[PDB]
Amino acid sequence: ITLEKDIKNLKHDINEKTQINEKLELELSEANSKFELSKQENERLLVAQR
Amino acid sequence: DLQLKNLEKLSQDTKEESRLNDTKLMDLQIKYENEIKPKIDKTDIFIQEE
Repeated sequence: ITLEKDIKNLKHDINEKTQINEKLELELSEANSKFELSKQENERLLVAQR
Repeated sequence: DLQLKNLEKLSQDTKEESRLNDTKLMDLQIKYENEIKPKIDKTDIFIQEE
């Protein structure tokens, strides 16, 4: 029963870390999109200046 | 963190190139307005009065 409780708690930890990893992957995709948008916007501004 | 550092370097290079382009344009317009334009004025005065 103690080992089953440990398995349940470690599965809860697995779920918590999986939520953390999902947030990290969403933030990584968001960072890719933000990098693309920001560098293209800066490219537009700098090119207009050029 | 790689993407965040890329965004940070993007912002740094963006502001650097923006100030560089701005400085280029105002300095060259100043060359036109305070060197080339006075030369226009002097040439016109020399042609008309003399």
